[PDB]
Amino acid sequence: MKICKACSSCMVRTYVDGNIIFRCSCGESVQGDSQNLLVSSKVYHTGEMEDKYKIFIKNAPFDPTNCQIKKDCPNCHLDYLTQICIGSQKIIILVCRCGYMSNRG
Amino acid sequence: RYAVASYGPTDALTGQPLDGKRSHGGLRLGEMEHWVLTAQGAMQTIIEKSHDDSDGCISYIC
Amino acid sequence: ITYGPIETVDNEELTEADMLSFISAAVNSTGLIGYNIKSFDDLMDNGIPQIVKQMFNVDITYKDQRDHTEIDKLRESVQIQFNFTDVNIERPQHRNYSQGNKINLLPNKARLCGLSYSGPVNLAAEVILTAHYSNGRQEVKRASIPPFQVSTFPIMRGSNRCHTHHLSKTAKKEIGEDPNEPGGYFIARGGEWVVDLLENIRFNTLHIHYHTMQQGNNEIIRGEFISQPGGAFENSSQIIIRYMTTGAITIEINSTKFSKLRIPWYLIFRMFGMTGDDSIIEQVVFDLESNSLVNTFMIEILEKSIHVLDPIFQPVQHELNREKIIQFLSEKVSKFVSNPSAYKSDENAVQYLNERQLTILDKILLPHMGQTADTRVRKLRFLGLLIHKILLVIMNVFPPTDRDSYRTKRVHGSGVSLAKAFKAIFNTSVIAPIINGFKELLKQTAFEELTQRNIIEAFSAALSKNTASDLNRSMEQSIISGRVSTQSLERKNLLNTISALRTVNTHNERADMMRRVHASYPGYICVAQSADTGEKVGMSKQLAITANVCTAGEVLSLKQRLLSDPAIQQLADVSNKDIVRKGLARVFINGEWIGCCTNAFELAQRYRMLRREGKVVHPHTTIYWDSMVDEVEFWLDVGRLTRPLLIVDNNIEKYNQACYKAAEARKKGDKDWEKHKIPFIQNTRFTPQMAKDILAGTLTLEDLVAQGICEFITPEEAENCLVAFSIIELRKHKHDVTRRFTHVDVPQAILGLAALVSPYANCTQPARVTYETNQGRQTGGWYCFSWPYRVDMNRFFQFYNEMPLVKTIAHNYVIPNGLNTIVAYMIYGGYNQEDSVIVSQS
Amino acid sequence: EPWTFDYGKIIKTAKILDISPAVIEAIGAMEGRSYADIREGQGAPPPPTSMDDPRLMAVDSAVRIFLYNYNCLRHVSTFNKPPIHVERLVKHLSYEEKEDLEKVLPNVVNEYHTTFKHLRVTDPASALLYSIEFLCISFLTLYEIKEPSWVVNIVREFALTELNTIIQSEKLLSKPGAFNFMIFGEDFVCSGEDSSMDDISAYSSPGLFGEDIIDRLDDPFSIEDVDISLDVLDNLAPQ
Amino acid sequence: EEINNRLLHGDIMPPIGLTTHDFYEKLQLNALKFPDRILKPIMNSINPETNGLFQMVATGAKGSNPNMIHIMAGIGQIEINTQRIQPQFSFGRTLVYYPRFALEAQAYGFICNSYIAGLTSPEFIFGEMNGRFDLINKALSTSSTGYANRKAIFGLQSCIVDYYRRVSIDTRLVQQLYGEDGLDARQLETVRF
Amino acid sequence: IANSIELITFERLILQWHLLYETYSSTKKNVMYPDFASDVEWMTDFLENHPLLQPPEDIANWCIRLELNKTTMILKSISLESIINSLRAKHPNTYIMHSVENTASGIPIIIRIYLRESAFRRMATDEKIAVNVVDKLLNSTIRGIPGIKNANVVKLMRHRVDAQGKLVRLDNIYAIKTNGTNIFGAMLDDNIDPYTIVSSSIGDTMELYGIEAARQKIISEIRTVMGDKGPNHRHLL
Ligand SMILES: [Zn+2]
Ligand SMILES: [Zn+2]
Repeated sequence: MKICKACSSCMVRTYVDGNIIFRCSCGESVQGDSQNLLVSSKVYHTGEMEDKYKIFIKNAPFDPTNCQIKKDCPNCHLDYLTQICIGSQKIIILVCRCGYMSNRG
Repeated sequence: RYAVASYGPTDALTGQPLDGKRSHGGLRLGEMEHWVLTAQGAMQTIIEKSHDDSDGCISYIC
Repeated sequence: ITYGPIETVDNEELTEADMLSFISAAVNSTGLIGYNIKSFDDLMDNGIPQIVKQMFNVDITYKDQRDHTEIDKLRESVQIQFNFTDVNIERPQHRNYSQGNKINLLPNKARLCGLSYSGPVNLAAEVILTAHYSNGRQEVKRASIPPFQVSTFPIMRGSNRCHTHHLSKTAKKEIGEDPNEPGGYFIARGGEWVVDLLENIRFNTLHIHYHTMQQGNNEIIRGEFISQPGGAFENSSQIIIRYMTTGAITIEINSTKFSKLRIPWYLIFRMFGMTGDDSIIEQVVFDLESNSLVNTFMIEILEKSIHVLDPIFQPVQHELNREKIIQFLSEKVSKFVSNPSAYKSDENAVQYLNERQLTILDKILLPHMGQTADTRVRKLRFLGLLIHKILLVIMNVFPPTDRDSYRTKRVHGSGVSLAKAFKAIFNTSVIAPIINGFKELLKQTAFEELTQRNIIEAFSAALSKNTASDLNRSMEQSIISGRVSTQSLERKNLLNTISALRTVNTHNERADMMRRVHASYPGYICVAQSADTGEKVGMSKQLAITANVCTAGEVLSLKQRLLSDPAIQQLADVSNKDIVRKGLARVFINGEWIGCCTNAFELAQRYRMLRREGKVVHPHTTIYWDSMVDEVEFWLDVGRLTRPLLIVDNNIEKYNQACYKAAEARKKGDKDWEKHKIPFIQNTRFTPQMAKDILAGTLTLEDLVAQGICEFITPEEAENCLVAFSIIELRKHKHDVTRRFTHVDVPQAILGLAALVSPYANCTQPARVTYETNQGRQTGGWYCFSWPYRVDMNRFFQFYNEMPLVKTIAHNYVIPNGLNTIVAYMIYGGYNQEDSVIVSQS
Repeated sequence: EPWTFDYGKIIKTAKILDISPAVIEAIGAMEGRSYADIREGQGAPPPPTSMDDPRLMAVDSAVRIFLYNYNCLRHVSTFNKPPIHVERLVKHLSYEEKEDLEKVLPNVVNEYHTTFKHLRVTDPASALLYSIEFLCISFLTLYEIKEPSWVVNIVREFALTELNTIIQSEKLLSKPGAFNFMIFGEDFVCSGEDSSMDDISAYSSPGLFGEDIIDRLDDPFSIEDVDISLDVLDNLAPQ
Repeated sequence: EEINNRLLHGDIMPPIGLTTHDFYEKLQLNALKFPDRILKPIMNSINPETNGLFQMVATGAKGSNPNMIHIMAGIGQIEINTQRIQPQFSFGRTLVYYPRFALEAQAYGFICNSYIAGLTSPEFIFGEMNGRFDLINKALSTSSTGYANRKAIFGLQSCIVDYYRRVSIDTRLVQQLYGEDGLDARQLETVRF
Repeated sequence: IANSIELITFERLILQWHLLYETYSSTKKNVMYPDFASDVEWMTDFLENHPLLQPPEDIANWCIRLELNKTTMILKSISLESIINSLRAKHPNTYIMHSVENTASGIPIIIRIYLRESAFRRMATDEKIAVNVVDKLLNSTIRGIPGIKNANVVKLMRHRVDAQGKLVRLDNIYAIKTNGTNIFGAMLDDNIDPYTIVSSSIGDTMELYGIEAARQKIISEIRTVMGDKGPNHRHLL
């Protein structure tokens, strides 16, 4: 992402030649450097767990429809615990309304 | 239930009997019935039903 | 309004036969038919007047004059604005010679003579005509049409417009009708027609579907959005946000004023202002300072979308001047402009084009968020939210929308379908003749010659020599042929008539999935009733025994109440950066995103409690809280499928307090922490006394919803509920803290009326129940009690019928048709082989 | 460092543009009004009361158009084909002068974007007033440059023509004056509330998801290729 | 329940080629199969010399063993395309009657009750899903078979046995001999060599 | 043999890849991605360990960096040198550099593949054809017969003739059944009998074997689709 400092527009990369300089429709250039060297990336098994389900995992203790198990919560000693099964890996995450998280999210 | 004799209303266009019991004439030997009769090698029941008891005519070709 | 403690309720003697009483209470409250009658009544009371007055305002200018008189030589344009503001429907009348005696037409008389049960529509209009000369000359001619009627709209049987509205059963028998039938049908050319319930996608909801059909492979995920500015009769506008293989995110708006033109999203955003791409990206992704992976993915997608080219909108891709883009859209989408080079010299012409374009875009782009220029920024915020949701689905964070799910479906019946058919037919068969007649009298009569009287007969006579539709042949043709679901009223029996009135139709892997029993059917759609032969299987759904259809609630009252809440921060106060920073939860009413609450779950719980009280929030409102997205959605539109569900209350607060006290005792080391732990107790406040009262008639479902014993749960809210399928299961988990239900069901509520006729159905294979529902609607019997007066075709009347020896609750509302035959299950000569029966000749 | 609105700069800008200050102060606020109404200053909508007011977006768009055109002017040497206005303005300059334009013309964008966003989130009315004040400041500080002479002439012509086109566009967005509707080549002219010619095909609401998509293959539920008659379809019943 | 407990501790390691979810589904499908022992209680309560239903089933007159087991003992696991009921109701819910991320076997179509014992409401809903799937397939049968059959018929109809017992189109050969033996299909008997 | 015959593509041996606009012609200073600057400690150790493959001068300024997941690296048991030789053989337009298979279990194996000037021989943007190059590298076949998605050992039920002439039916015979048909690769492989290759696809039988084998394959496919209570064999004929 790179926005023109003048007209706030998207800046094309246009890698020429050993260095990257950004071109706007208005002509301004910003001299991208060091970090801007990356072009594209792809890491496998990424985009889930601690970012995809953060809202859902946060709201799970207060959702009445979530299955609950008979496990003591270490933080608040509540007898019951909210149990979640996430993804193809079937990762079991135990949450609580106190704030306990089972260190799985 | 329906039963038709050899006479009844015939289509103005094709000369075939009308459709169903309501039109006082019809009932159909569709594609499948012709396939079955041919598979049995009938070709005299097919002649009778499709020509004599249907739009039968004698064309003339020069 | 606190309630009695749930620990003190006594329900151990509450059996299933008592829950059947609650089912009976629900059926009696809904009436099992009244939804269509009340929908049609609401139509003719509030919708049709609004449809004619608000939605039908005419403003058209013609350009053709006669070169004889100098006034006719200095004149080129004449602009006419006429709008009707007076309208009513009165009960059908019979007059023989169409006037004179004006006697009341009776339904049996209409059926006997092949007549139509139609009533006249009296209309009055204010007609304003102006002629625009050259050199800035203008005069105005105003005419007030007296209230007149040229129309007859078909009237349903049973509505207040029907003469049998409040007639007693004896008086119904005198008038020659059927005392027991509820009505719900239209008597057209001697035949009775029932407008069925049509299932439609939910309006003001973003429907996202992958295009994995793999045809026209250039396209990717498409998220469409039907926007309705208000009630169900309003003129809805659809926007389609398409993601393409080329990387382009194009927005196509389909509406009456303008349809079928794919536009890049940044263009639509920047003709409203905020032409800075940074601001557009911030609107879509709600934040730019956060890096994340979600934000990075959307940001790169949007960068590619803006950077890539477009074939049709080439000149304005980089145009940062909103006026040029507005003019481009105006000349590309507005009709009557065949000379692009003509207007290039006039300033006033360009000004008029821009004004009309802004007006149509304001009325067309997300009208449900407002229809005035002051709400364009919030429209852009909502459009950014829609694009964010679609791209969020693209990242596989969310799955596509569930086409078959009934969370996002509405059953539109009688009122809505006839409303839309009426608006289209009225438009054509009134405006087109009136406009053509005005144009003809313009071509002939001198304009300044027209006096106030002359315009009056100009308007009345033009809509007098009309035989194309007359609105009556057209409405009858729509009702017979059928977005108006129709079905010839098949009078096989009373159950057939009722089931026809309860049939839900679709009118649309798609062939297979759309016929299965979806998991959202239980309680609202009969899981058993369906067709048996051919493509009809799963096509005609049936309402469950207790499910009804809601009417349009107090949208404005609830919206004002929400906007007055301290915990709801309106859209003006909170920006997208403030939404992401504080994790604020959006609030929606009828899909109109207003406000943002700090805690969505708390707001939903509080408003659910308030609805349970019933004084301040109507019981029929839907309060759905999405835990995945942290949103609270309030729904009050028509077509929702509510059913009454008994409310389960527990003591989770007291249980938690006791658990914490036991925890503190354990921390102090005392071994007697056991005495400080209490058992979890959950129960419904339904007692056998209420069951007996329900059977005794002293208690109805209204008294139950008032007391907070039960509540109405829509599929949207049903996704937020954990229901115990029977009081037996609630009793089994009466002390289980791992099964805290929110409602308790009555198992008979999942079957329809025809399916319930099968005795011991759950012991039978369910497919057999389905063929029973098919066969229960075909049995001969007492189909109508006025048969000697009617002239029926292919109708069988069976002299003798018996109540089944093993009856079901379905016979409390329909008349049994069949005898209690003594049947021997045996082989007797092989004459009953392969689904044959040996009948006693005696 | 604080900021306050200075109406004197707006008045000076209006005098230089020989139009009333009511026009300059009403940028992005003349929708639904005629220009004669704008000049007199009456019917001016109140100062914006919330961050959602489209007036702030409109005036920011105006300032952004000004800055974009000025940036095209600054970097003309880097364009293979500059737009019409700059080409008309810079056609007499030398290639060395064109390159030196990047060095001579001031960077007038300043901290406009960030502080405008801060004001808009914090106070809408002051944000609109500051947008108009910044537009005026930029136009005059480009106009009132003094050295050298050639850049002075070029920048004065640029500022005049671009502010003129900004005001002209804003007037185009305003309500049209009286005129004959004959320009559009048809026997009739519609309106923004034309319920007469309205696509009734959309009155029948698109209550289905995939309507535009067309399926041509044989429906896998029809009897189109099977051959059975009515009351004989009962043989296709279950079992 | 033991499989679920192993899932609770993350003890289930899928083989390569299957994810943890698909392996868990396969394991639960295998674990909930009805053992052949189930015939013992049915046959203990049946008098085969006089039970009409059993005599119909055993002699092949009508019905099958699964019908008898469903009627008397228990339905067991409901399968829609060789898998349990997928949570279509919501994110992780098979039905409104069961909690999200439910792990009991009943939530995914396991019917503990037999037909004679009576099915509860969610068991009936699952049975209705299975039955409606069967009805949909039966309705698809006529249409799809008709399409394929007409295409095949028009492909093959011109193949007629000639006077050499070759199958020929017009005059062009399709077969040197009809079945490569020249025999009618109605005149064949199976005999051991 | 089933594991050997299974196709193993490069994308399956990688946990993450990054396309970078940097070069390593050495000599000059560096100019490196910040988070990847730590690589120098083994970038120079590679030149020390592999002095026969010095960076060519015609290296472009387009590098793509790969991290190999050791868990699936040892699960399928591919030597890193085999991967590097397959990449180098299948691509002469790139200069492969790699870390050392130290088996440290804590530091991942990194492969930096630098585009060469000859690769940018195409009418298309340099970045776009570089992005095509990385995708082609991720698709390159490393091991196994191409098009063989899977391979599973299934015991077969077969007849054999004994020395006494008895026709004994053997159940101990083991062979593998794959997903995806590539008969040609199966004939090429020596661990697999070339003369007893059976493929479910009519097209590959038609192309490889001929029309008589295609006819027999049509009969076999129609027969296995028919089921148990199928029609007579003469109708399939
Ligand atoms: Zn720029
Ligand atoms: Zn806790």
